[PDB]
Amino acid sequence: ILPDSVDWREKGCVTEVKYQGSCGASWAFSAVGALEAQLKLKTGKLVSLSAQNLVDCSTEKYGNKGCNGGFMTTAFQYIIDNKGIDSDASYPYKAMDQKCQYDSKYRAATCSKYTELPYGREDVLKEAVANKGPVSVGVDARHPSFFLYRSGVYYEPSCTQNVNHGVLVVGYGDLNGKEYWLVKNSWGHNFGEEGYIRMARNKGNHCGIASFPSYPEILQG
Ligand SMILES: O=C(CO)N1CCc2c(c(-c3ccc(C(F)(F)F)c(SCCN4CCC(F)CC4)c3)nn2C[C@@H](O)CN2CCCCC2)C1
Repeated sequence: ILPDSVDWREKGCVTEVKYQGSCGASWAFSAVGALEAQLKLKTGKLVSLSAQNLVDCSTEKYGNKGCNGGFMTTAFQYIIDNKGIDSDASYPYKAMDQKCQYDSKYRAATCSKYTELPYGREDVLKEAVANKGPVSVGVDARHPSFFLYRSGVYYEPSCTQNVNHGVLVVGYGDLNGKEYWLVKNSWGHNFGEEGYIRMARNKGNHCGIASFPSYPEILQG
């Protein structure tokens, strides 16, 4: 049995919406966002983590291509391997590819492990969002209705399950019979609902929302 509604913002576990700009780094924002919530849960402090650290440093060895795209899973693996990720304040976002400038002096989080969830299992995604925290996912955002979304529960008939844009599921709910996922985007505050989009839930893995979910953990010790 799971709660009907979850919103991790209400628990102080979600940083401000970021603005990725011309750099295709949504995969990096998806990853730091999920890790930011685990960090808050563990330490009580809400700290933006460095998406730029991932763009510059979680590169070819991790199958990623910086501003040309990447994976949250291998972003997490880089953080594990690196034994750290810097704070965003110490290593801020420039929306461009740069040399890796990681400096452990400003490490703001670690990552013990990450977990991947089954493709298309929206019931499994729901349990993880409720019991673990915000979950990194990909969505199919290659539709003008996505770029032009303003408000409400987003449903795009021509959406597919093949994902191309990283986002953060920070909750879910039901608005008078329309079930939705609460999704943090990285297109700044003027996109959608103060930078968030509520996306149709339990509608056959709509827009691939549960195609590739993953979440990191920071274990005691
Ligand atoms: O959607 C479908 C089919 O339904 N995909 C085909 C299979 C697939 C897809 C994704 C996936 C998940 C999240 C995101 C996003 F959130 F960022 F948006 C994306 S965006 C595409 C990211 N890409 C762009 C070109 C390159 F720069 C490499 C990164 C894709 N993961 N996987 C599974 C594996 O292939 C992952 N791989 C396993 C071996 C080790 C490395 C990771 C896309």
